[PDB]
Amino acid sequence: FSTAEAAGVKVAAQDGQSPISDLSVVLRGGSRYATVPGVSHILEKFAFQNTVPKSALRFVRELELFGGKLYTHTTREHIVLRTQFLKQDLPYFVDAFANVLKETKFQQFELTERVAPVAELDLLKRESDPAFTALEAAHEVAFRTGLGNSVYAQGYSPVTLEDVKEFARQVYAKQNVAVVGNNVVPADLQQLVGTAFADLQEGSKVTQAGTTTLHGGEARVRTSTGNALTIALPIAEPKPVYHALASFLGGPASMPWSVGASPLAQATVGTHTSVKATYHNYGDAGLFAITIKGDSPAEISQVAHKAVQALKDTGAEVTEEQAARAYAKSKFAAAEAFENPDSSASVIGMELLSGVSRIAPENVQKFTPAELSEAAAQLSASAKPVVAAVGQVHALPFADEL
Amino acid sequence: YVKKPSYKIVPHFLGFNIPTVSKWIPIFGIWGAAAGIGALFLIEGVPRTRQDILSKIPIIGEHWIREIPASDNPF
Repeated sequence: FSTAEAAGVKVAAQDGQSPISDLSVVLRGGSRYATVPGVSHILEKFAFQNTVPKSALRFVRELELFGGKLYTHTTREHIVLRTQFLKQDLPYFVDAFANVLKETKFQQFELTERVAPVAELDLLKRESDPAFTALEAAHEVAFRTGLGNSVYAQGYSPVTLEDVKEFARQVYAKQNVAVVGNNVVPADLQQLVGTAFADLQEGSKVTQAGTTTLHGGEARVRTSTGNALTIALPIAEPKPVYHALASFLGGPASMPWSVGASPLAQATVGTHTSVKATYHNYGDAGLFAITIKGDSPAEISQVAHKAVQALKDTGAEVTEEQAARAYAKSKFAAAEAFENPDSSASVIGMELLSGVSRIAPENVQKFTPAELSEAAAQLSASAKPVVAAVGQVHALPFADEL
Repeated sequence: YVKKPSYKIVPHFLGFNIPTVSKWIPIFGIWGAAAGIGALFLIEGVPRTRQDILSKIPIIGEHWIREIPASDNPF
């Protein structure tokens, strides 16, 4: 991806040999920058509604004539709006993004009838998985605000049209916008962005209200719809070794009808439970999480004990084989993330907006068994463990039990 | 490179357009034949229908040319 600048907008593109292009506008407008809970979700859902030049209806009917597709999502850091189309249709898609950023009519009826109901279905679908809920609850305990804000709009905190219009006034500005083109000729994109996004406000960099603070604790979400448990550890100094540690501890199986050879996968034997270790870098803080879902609260409890033990055992000793396995699993995870257009866009988006130079999968560091064990030791001995239980919470573990 | 999709709006009225209606023109034709045959069949007994239409059909038309002998007719 050749980084350049076109009329004050950061543009990154990589030409390829395929008939299909992906253009993604990445906005510094994710939930950590939210002003009101849920506004970044609502603003994401308000993309490609009625603009002054082109109605939502006209946009969708024309998009079907190009056979293009539209994908949007919100993270803690970004709102990502992606279009996928045939290479030659690039100018239409650039102009469409320009209309959205410059000329969206944020109309109250769209909020009530279109945007908010879709936002609500989005959340209900995500929450059907209790592991999603547990990991969201864990971020809320660990960070409280900023990274602890909810990503998604909820019913209890109603977002108003004035809320969304204010946030959009900040976010939809040259300082918060990056354009990322996969299989787009870089010279052609710079020319088009330079004509289309010229009259966009300059605005100012959106900032997190307040510094990231770390906290420990417990969240207990009573659902009747399945059981999960996250064990998170907030990280004050995000380091790349936690990727290797997450991949080492593992949890999911690497082949069908098997359990897996990872320490966390081996913790599930004899139970209908699954486990996944994850590491989330957010620049200034991070979160190392182990999520366990299952239908039996008794089994989840059982696995949770083994999970904590596994992390302590890692802090003691890792073999050379295991450290190499972690390098392999981690390089692979990095490679597939840079391939998937969803995550790809946000990776370069973070390089363009924030300035965090991307780590190419081929340049993923190999951590010695010493470095891995030291990282695990630093986690087992954390002052601020977070535990989020979801489901039959009376039967799930507590932080002090773990 | 393509800047705009290529299309026009065809004239329409009450949700009908010429491409659609033109597909149904033959069907109206057959329905009209059905209605014609049915109507004619319904009035086949009317003497005027026989005199003016049915008796004039070649070959077949003699089916409707029938005379009561004067000896058998009170009127």
